[PDB]
Amino acid sequence: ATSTKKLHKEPATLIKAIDGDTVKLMYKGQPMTFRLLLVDTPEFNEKYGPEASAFRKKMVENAKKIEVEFDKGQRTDKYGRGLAYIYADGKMVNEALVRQGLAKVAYVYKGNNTHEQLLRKAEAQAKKEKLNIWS
Amino acid sequence: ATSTKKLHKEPATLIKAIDGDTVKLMYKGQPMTFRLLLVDTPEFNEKYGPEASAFRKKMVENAKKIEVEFDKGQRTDKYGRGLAYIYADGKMVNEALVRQGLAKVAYVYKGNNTHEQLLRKAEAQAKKEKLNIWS
Ligand SMILES: Cc1cn([C@H]2C[C@H](OP(=O)(O)O)[C@@H](COP(=O)(O)O)O2)c(=O)[nH]c1=O
Ligand SMILES: Cc1cn([C@H]2C[C@H](OP(=O)(O)O)[C@@H](COP(=O)(O)O)O2)c(=O)[nH]c1=O
Repeated sequence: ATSTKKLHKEPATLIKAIDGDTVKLMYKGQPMTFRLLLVDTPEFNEKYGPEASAFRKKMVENAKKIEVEFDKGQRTDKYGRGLAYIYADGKMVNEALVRQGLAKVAYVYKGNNTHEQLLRKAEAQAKKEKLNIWS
Repeated sequence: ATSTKKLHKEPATLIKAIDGDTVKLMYKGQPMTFRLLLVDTPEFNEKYGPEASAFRKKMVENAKKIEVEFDKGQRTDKYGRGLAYIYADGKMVNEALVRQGLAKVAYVYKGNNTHEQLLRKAEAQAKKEKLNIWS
């Protein structure tokens, strides 16, 4: 159609999927974006990115109980994301992503590194097993 | 497990699923939430809710080409949602929901009702076939 007297169709596309280490939840009555402490997944458009997103999604959305755990240091990054460890039925999403070789340990800063050694242990095991990013 | 001097876990929940007649898209370079003109699906937690949402998601997310089409009146509602007809490979999502008895024709206001007669014809057939909402 071209008539200026009628309606006009315009293109649209799908919004890009969220990366695996960004976790959006309902917290204290408000939607909130968390960035997982101590980890770095590939972005969705790079190799293992879709796998990291799908793994986080599966863990979080299948959970009976989700919890949020801030560390001792800064609570929010400069982008206004909550900096947390996130748990699904008692299993830490941050640790699981690293154990699966879907994220590397990263962003290890003073005061916000309580679970550092637990995560490095997961990474060493993922690497020993040549999983995903380590393959 | 008990020390109050270390970290604390807090509860969080999933953000509730979007209803079938809300659609989020990338449009002219930005994310935008649309509300489908002329239709009303059940909410996700009511009967046929999940079906309406799955039907829309399948239609939109499998499309080769998605289009949006504003009417002549109000472009956004009071919630900031774009009021549009949405097309998936040339088939209108608004019309299709109604045709399958997953939405009723509603919110029909003079000036934003270009496709009224189309949608009411779809509803009559859905009702005739006793489909879904009409069963
Ligand atoms: C995980 C984490 C990220 N960030 C910041 C560092 C990067 O911002 P800058 O690029 O401006 O330096 C960004 C990486 O997160 P993403 O991997 O989500 O993009 O988030 C922190 O500041 N603290 C943290 O604990
Ligand atoms: C479809 C549509 C809805 N709306 C408003 C009417 C309802 O708001 P109010 O109840 O506050 O009056 C609401 C229904 O949308 P939902 O079915 O998504 O909830 O959106 C419009 O204003 N114009 C429209 O064309």
